[PDB]
Amino acid sequence: SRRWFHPNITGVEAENLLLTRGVDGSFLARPSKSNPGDFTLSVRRNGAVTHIKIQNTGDYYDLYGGEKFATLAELVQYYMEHQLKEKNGDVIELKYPLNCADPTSERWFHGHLSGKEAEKLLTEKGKHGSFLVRESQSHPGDFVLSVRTGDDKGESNDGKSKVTHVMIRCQELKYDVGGGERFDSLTDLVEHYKKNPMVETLGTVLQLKQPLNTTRINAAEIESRVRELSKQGFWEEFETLQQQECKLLYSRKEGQRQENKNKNRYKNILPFDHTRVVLHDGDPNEPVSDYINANIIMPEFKKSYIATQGCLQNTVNDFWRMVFQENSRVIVMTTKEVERGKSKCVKYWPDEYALKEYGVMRVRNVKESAAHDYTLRELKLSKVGQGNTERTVWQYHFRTWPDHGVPSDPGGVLDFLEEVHHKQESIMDAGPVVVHCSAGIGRTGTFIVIDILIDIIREKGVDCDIDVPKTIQMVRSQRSGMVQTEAQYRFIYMAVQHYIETLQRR
Ligand SMILES: Cc1nc2c(-c3ccc4nn(Cc5cn[nH]c5)cc4c3Cl)c[nH]c2cc1CN1CCNCC1
Repeated sequence: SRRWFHPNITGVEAENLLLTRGVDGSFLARPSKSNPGDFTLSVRRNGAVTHIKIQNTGDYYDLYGGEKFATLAELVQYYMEHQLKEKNGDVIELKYPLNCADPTSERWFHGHLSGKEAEKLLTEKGKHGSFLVRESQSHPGDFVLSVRTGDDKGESNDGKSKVTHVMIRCQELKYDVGGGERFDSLTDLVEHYKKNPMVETLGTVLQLKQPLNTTRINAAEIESRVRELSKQGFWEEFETLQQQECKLLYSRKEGQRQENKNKNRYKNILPFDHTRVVLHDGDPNEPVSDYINANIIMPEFKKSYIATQGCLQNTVNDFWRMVFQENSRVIVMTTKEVERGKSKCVKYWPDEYALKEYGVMRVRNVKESAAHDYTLRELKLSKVGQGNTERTVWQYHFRTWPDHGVPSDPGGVLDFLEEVHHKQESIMDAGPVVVHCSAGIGRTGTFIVIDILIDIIREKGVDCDIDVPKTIQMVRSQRSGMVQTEAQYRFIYMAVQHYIETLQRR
């Protein structure tokens, strides 16, 4: 659960909540109401409230006087199970999440929505067990739970399904369905009736199986959807996606081993065990030779990806072992080697025309070709002692992404991804496309999600369903924190919009 995040609270509201409703060890996180990508962890200690800044420019959550993390849920989990210190160096304990009652970031909460608007959506878009909660209109301050129940098999409105409305009273900021338990929030109420469904007198079980899906759109409707989300609506949609990251706390035990600690660019940004790339055929003398900070990303609903960090000096040999083993023939690099004077990826390829050995692997840089937004390096990768293992690996190095934030226009990213796509498609049986930035989650996640969405539209044309948050959530189940900021989220929509618009101009 992610109840400790309060989306619509000020700093002074946060202090007053912790001092009146919390104890020492209580904590909550909140966004800056202005500067986006700024968050604050507010913590009660010795009867007073401290505020700790968390910045995200696109690559990771950077907690002041703490560490860097892939998600705020992973940050909270780390500190609640271990470390966090103030400037004078004193320990700040995160013991007791201070829960938020605001329903605005729940997928099922649709706010103003009228009752006829709600029946039409559940009828057209909904399925058995699809539900939503909306404000009443007839009884102001109260709410309505609308639920669809029925036989999904039919392709006609033949009375085999129906919508039921359940009035939710709000009496003294507790919520109830007219009887029984009174809940501190709509979330507690929905969670209760999700496990213990209401039964009608004549037997119908009002099963709350899934929130109504309103984010799946026809690709042709993209421009209208961007217009609706710009009236922001992008913020609400993104924060609803972020609220689901508590469902993605999969184990990362391999990355936590002592033997593997120094193979991580950031100690707490780690690959999930279940999708990590396992390196085989290692040196028998190296005790733990199977680890790289990289995950297979397999779109689920033909191309797959490996999402990885920028190489460290001590992982370059591992990186080439990964590329060789997986039969990857295309690398996508989305950072400069150095940004803001700090190393984001070591140079792991030879100079133009040069040959280098990286342990058992040999790489030739055959030729570099410079475009406005990117450099292409044609590399030849082989295993030392086995000349018939040579294959070309095409390295696409995107060089113009801004140091902070996202490109103001998606055209360059789209032209780059189109080229990468055609390269990959031209090579029979090519393995996954390797995509890396610095930590391998922010830019890397953005490029991979764009590529996925654009691949649907390229094969099906403008009449295909896409669902941006659903696709992100699927990718975030395979590597932590894929797509870091609201700015990248909006950029994904803008890239899909631009891609559609240029397909209609052709
Ligand atoms: C309905 C809705 N959905 C979303 C998602 C969204 C979509 C689809 C997802 N599917 N899954 C599971 C999964 C498994 N594999 N892949 C995805 C999670 C998903 C989320 Cl979080 C992100 N923002 C959203 C906003 C809304 C509507 N808002 C109205 C205003 N008040 C807040 C609600």
